[PDB]
Amino acid sequence: SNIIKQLEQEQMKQDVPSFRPGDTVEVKVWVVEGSKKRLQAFEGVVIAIRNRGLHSAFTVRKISNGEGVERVFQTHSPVVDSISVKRRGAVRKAKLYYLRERTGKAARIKERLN
Amino acid sequence: MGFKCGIVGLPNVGKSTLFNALTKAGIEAANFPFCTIEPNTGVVPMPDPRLDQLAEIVKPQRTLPTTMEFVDIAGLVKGASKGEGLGNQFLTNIRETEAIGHVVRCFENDNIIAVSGKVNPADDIEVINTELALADLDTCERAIHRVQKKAKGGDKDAKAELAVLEKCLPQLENAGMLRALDLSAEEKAAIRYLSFLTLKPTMYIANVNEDGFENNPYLDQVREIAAKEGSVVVPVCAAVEADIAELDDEERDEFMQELGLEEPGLNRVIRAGYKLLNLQTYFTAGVKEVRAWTIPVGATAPQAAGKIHTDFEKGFIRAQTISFEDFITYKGEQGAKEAGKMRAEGKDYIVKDGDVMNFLFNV
Amino acid sequence: MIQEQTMLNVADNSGARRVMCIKVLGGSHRRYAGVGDIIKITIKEAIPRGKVKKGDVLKAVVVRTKKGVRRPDGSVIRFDGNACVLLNNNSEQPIGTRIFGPVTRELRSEKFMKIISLAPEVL
RNA sequence: ACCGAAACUAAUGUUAGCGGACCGGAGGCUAUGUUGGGCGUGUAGUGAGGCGUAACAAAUAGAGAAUACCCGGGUGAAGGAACUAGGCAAAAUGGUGCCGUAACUUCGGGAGAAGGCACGCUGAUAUGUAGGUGAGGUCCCUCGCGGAUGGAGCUGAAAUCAGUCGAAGAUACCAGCUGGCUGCAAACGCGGUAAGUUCGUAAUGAUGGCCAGGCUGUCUCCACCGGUAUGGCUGUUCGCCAUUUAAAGUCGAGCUGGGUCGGUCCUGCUCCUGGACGCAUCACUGGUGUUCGGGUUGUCAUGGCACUGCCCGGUAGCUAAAUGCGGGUGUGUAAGCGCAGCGAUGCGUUGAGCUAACCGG
Ligand SMILES: [Mg+2]
Ligand SMILES: [Mg+2]
Ligand SMILES: [Mg+2]
Ligand SMILES: [Mg+2]
Ligand SMILES: [Mg+2]
Ligand SMILES: [Mg+2]
Ligand SMILES: [Mg+2]
Ligand SMILES: [Mg+2]
Ligand SMILES: [Mg+2]
Ligand SMILES: [Mg+2]
Ligand SMILES: [Mg+2]
Ligand SMILES: [Mg+2]
Ligand SMILES: [Mg+2]
Ligand SMILES: [Mg+2]
Ligand SMILES: [Mg+2]
Ligand SMILES: [Mg+2]
Ligand SMILES: [Mg+2]
Ligand SMILES: [Mg+2]
Ligand SMILES: [Mg+2]
Ligand SMILES: [Mg+2]
Ligand SMILES: [Mg+2]
Ligand SMILES: [Mg+2]
Ligand SMILES: [Mg+2]
Ligand SMILES: [Mg+2]
Ligand SMILES: [Mg+2]
Ligand SMILES: [Mg+2]
Ligand SMILES: [Mg+2]
Ligand SMILES: [Mg+2]
Ligand SMILES: [Mg+2]
Ligand SMILES: [Mg+2]
Repeated sequence: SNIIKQLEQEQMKQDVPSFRPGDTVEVKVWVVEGSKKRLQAFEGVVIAIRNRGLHSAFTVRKISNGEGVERVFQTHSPVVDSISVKRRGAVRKAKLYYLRERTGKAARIKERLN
Repeated sequence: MGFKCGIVGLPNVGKSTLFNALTKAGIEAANFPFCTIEPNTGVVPMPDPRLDQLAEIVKPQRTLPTTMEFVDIAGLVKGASKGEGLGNQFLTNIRETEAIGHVVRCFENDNIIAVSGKVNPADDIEVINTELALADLDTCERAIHRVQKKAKGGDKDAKAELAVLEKCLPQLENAGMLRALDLSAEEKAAIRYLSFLTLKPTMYIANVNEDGFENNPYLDQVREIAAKEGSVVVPVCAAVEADIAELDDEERDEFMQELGLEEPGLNRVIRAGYKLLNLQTYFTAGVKEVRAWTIPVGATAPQAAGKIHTDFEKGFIRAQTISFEDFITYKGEQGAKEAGKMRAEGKDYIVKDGDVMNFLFNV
Repeated sequence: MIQEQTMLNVADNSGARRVMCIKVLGGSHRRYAGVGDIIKITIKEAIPRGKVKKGDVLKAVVVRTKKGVRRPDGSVIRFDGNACVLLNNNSEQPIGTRIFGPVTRELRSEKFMKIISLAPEVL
């Protein structure tokens, strides 16, 4: 609907960078402790992107402290301070869920050199 | 060989004065056999109440305390871990040691100026750990390159090695420490020979003001990180340790009584390095000399005796090993024999710390 | 989203290697336990010389779940496996002295600030 | 003897499994296929066949007469047997080669024990190799349906190295679950669990009991196409036990069929916000999504078929575990052309092409 489109559009972030599944990205999020508020960095491979305007989300998977962690960020939420693509990956799927079965060597993603 | 903990850290943090006063704690090698002092090889002795408490009864002619060994890891630039000559030298100097002591400046001083200008233990710690982590990343990547082709050959041992290495790799890629992983004992066994740098235990040598031993935000952050990584800490003051190095016995006693210190923090660094590596010391009683002998924890009586002399190992038959409590409370060897608290220890029993022992061999 | 019979890995050095949830505490017919919930566990695997034995019954706090936790903005954080930190059955304090792997901010209550302080990374 | 084509279980009222063993198995020869272009004689071995009156293979892929092509199913978050009398059913395993294989043993076995690795395609070795077949020509000859040589041509593994594509190479269909303890029966010889009502003998068993790994919609709890426990044991009600809780107060023309070895049916907690339940919803997180896109195996003619063939994603809708009380989306760079490469293939055009139920007209 035009009404909901306008309501969502006036909320969408304007500076969302272009990234693709397989890209390694670093997502700077806001952590609020007590009253202070600081940046926490979540760097990992983008394994899934949901594109729905204001409801766009993307999944970032990392291996933190020997344990696989997937975080699903809401692209336009204020808690996500920034997104920076640290490496462009060359994959062919839109959703890289198969990396959930991969370990180390088999988990390398070729660098999209272009 | 000595059980060695390399002292690493960023420049302008107070490490220089620290290991200078540590070397000043070292004894002149003119009386100790086989003790050769390289300028950075710091062999330091044990202030041990137990040995003098033994000597109060056994009354030996001389005393031979055991000593530990230290490496000053000097010369450092950012980005050294990319294979630069100084970076390779730093990494090699760390590699040959057995533990890491990381020094952290925890005292505000505008006359001691750093490259950051801002006093922050967290980011300095992170910088040096990232350096070692990139070094271990290079080593580990070489390791999987070597081992994956073998494990594809059906070698189960190389398979397990591969599993441990693959679990280690993303930590190093994430610039993370292998000591932050839950690695079982056999995984440690599998990757012991690769000598992973981040894997060795570390002691956080926190250089602080004399009055700043508590209520210190820098100490707070150092304690927080050491708790997270399961590493131990030791707060020291460069000025206080330097003075202790610069003072003789009675004036040193006066200075330590002035500051309210029950015993100096150099002793704390000694104990931290000693107990960090899971090693202990026993005592041999004699009229000539009562000597404290350093072994790894769990080394047998034959193995400890071979550490003395190989005939004491190969020919070993039995030892009369006495617990230190029963040795002291009965006032010496003869009281021990009168109480029957001896142990006719064979070859399989594991040596306990501080046990008064007599060694019997046959060669 | 842990229930009875769920097998969790252990996120501390207490010696337990795998535990099993035998009860979800804190409510009649309560189905599940998410991160920050106390469960009653038995120990299915332990290292031979650990602080706890195979077959002991004690408590645990779930710190990582595959199902994950939601954040107020709608984010979700999911882990590859379910993990718990063993707790003294009475004091409900951690039995280990180190924590392995990341945890989440839902533990940051006065109950579990020890775990937060020992955790390698709080998400 | 073993595996496997040509009445043990469950569901329905045959189907899927099981035991023994759109259909299209409904040496020499030949049928026949693939690719290329009666009489006479009396042969290999009385006697096929041949000859007279092209080669090869040999009784699409595949070992094959299997298989595929010429309520009944699919998927499922987290968990993973908590279901239940009982893992019933389902899920799972599943091929070949190589390595490796325990107790015990009647020395055969156990055993395919278990467990591990590799697998596609392309190129090279080698313009098709080893091997098989074998023309011409040459020579011999008791001279023929002969012998030797010779290798043309045809067929042709298997392996190594290198490259290369996918998420996945035994890609589909097809195709062992495995292990431990024990009763009985073949001949033969003489503690475990948090909690547990459950004469020997290798092999064998649709045999009884128990345990474990894997696996799972069996279940929590199903989805899509006023309140008033959970479990272990047992047929149990009960009971004990484990652990919770505020509390565990004092019906088979609905199902099952275990009993009668086998046997027709509202409030907690914290400090000085939760549990359970109910309603609504789909914005978020997800499931489904046989109507969208893609990958891929076999085959037949990009499409059909193979469970949607197998899969990977996924729109709307529905939904709970979720949360209140022209464009967009999805897939993922179409086709064609061009370039590189010997080729598989890669790259450019190109985030292309296509895009359901959506949104705006
Ligand atoms: Mg037979
Ligand atoms: Mg019958
Ligand atoms: Mg019926
Ligand atoms: Mg049948
Ligand atoms: Mg049979
Ligand atoms: Mg058969
Ligand atoms: Mg023919
Ligand atoms: Mg057929
Ligand atoms: Mg199914
Ligand atoms: Mg499921
Ligand atoms: Mg699942
Ligand atoms: Mg499981
Ligand atoms: Mg049961
Ligand atoms: Mg039940
Ligand atoms: Mg069955
Ligand atoms: Mg099945
Ligand atoms: Mg019986
Ligand atoms: Mg029989
Ligand atoms: Mg059971
Ligand atoms: Mg009993
Ligand atoms: Mg039910
Ligand atoms: Mg009955
Ligand atoms: Mg009926
Ligand atoms: Mg919607
Ligand atoms: Mg989805
Ligand atoms: Mg689907
Ligand atoms: Mg057809
Ligand atoms: Mg069809
Ligand atoms: Mg057909
Ligand atoms: Mg296409």
